[PDB]
Amino acid sequence: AEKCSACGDSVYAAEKVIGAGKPWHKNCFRCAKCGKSLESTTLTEKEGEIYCKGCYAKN
Ligand SMILES: [Zn+2]
Ligand SMILES: [Zn+2]
Repeated sequence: AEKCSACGDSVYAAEKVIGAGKPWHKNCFRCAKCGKSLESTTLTEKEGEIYCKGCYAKN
């Protein structure tokens, strides 16, 4: 449950940002549209990867 599928390492508890279930490290949170740093309020994440909210702001 508590695992970052990006680096393959497991997550801590009070660090990793959760994208509704699927937990990823703060550093491992990289967009799938543009591919930059991301750590939002709402945060965008689809069932096709994890994105930056900035991508949808532009789009
Ligand atoms: Zn990670
Ligand atoms: Zn992006």
